[PDB]
Amino acid sequence: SMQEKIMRELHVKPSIDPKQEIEDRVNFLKQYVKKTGAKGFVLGISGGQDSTLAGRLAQLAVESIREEGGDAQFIAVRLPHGTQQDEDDAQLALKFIKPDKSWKFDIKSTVSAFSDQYQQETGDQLTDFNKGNVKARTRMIAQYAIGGQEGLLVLGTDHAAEAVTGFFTKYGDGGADLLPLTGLTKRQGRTLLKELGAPERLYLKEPTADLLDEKPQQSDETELGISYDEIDDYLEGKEVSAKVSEALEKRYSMTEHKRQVPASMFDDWWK
Amino acid sequence: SMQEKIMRELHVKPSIDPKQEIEDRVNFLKQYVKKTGAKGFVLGISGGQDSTLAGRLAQLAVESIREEGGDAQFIAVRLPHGEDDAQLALKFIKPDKSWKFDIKSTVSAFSDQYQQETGDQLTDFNKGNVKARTRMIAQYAIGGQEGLLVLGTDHAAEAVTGFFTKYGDGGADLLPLTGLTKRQGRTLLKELGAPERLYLGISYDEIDDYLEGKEVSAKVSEALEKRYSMTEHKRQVPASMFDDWWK
Ligand SMILES: Nc1ncnc2c1ncn2[C@@H]1O[C@H](COP(=O)(O)CP(=O)(O)OP(=O)(O)O)[C@@H](O)[C@H]1O
Ligand SMILES: [Mg+2]
Ligand SMILES: [Mg+2]
Ligand SMILES: [Mg+2]
Repeated sequence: SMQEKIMRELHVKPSIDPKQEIEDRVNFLKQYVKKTGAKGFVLGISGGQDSTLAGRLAQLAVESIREEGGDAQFIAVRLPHGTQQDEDDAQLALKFIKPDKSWKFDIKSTVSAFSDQYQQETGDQLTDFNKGNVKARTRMIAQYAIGGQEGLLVLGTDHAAEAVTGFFTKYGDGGADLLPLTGLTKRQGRTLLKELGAPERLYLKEPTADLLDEKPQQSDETELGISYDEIDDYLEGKEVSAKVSEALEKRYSMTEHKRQVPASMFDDWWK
Repeated sequence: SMQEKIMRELHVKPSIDPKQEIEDRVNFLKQYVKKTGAKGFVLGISGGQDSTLAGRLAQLAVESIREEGGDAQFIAVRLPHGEDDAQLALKFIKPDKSWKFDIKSTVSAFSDQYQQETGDQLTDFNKGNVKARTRMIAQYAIGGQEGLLVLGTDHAAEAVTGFFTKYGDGGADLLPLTGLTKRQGRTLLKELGAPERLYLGISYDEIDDYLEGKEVSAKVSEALEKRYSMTEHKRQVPASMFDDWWK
């Protein structure tokens, strides 16, 4: 079935061993930074589930490297666009992650400069949506700037529950050097957070990209028209209603370009 | 050999037929844009060989679609930071639309913000990557606003050394130049009737020799094969524990 195919392609496991998943992912982070010779990692901490989990894994990874005699550091960075509605949750996340370094970069001035320039050049005002993507892509630039200046790798937060819908910004939050959450469903991510002892609030808030000026904190589920419980059931191979299968398989097919490098005439995935 | 593996992985042909390459690459653009149902393409025009070639192919592609009764447009955009060659490229490409977006104010806002937030000045090298990534945002902003696909200028001679900014000029939706070495691209521009001025630690001709399957000194192949290995991350999606190419 297509469900089984998508499951394989996204590396999802119907049932997991929380402790073992954490070791595998921390071990991957260690192996990768060791191979590349990088000084550590950098990641934007939004206060949301995904960055909280990836962030804690990163801190654990560098603490493990130092413990064994190596050198590594993790820079957690707040990337608010002006005043962030849920800054308090981002602070709670930082409190849990306990990163080596806690930095901050307000992207508003950069996004405003770009937005003002766009209107000046074209006479058109960016739609709230397109301006939102400028925000997501500016956060990418900020993390890579810190990464290039400090010699760190940029961590990405993509996972199966996001990959299946393609709900992320190409070259924005989708742009990163390595991904510790690949294959995890949304509920499985929560399970790892539980194993890591995160404060319940960090995994009970509605997932949101929060990129719109006119509709801040817009939930993923509202925009997608499907819940994470349905998405996770589908990914974990459970028996789901036909409506869920049709919806997800349609989105997966349409967003394949987001999961592949740029298309060339030698590729067949787009035909 | 490693040279054969790389040659194969980058889709390089030792010998090419200029006219058919143009036909195949124009047909690729047409086929992809129709499949996705997009309204056309957008590409930053720098005045350099690569963007001049990709741009002309893009324009030929949209004119062909319209000739066959479809709807398509190509937006060529200048992305200066704060020119004659670019102007010349535009005169040759003859795009449906000619836009411009000065990235200066954006990069400056970012640079000043970085300094005030970290107390550190953005070095020249890192600021350069910011400029490249800002051009990416600019092209994608236009693409998102106008329903257009972002074209990339990547080719074999550029891919092998991985010398391009990840998520900068490396960020695009489709690549019409894949597989071509630097001189083959030059050959295509020549066949397209482009003026000489437009198509004219290691040299490009040396790199093209390696890619096209010619004999090269150890120092060369050694360096190129190592450069390739260390920049593989630029030719793949973000690395996960399920990947092995980085090992
Ligand atoms: N305001 C912000 N501050 C810092 N980083 C941010 C940010 N908004 C987005 N990011 C970065 O972009 C990534 C993607 O964001 P999201 O898609 O919303 C997942 P999340 O926000 O981390 O958990 P979530 O599903 O609870 O929303 C985040 O994990 C984070 O690295
Ligand atoms: Mg996300
Ligand atoms: Mg979020
Ligand atoms: Mg300092």
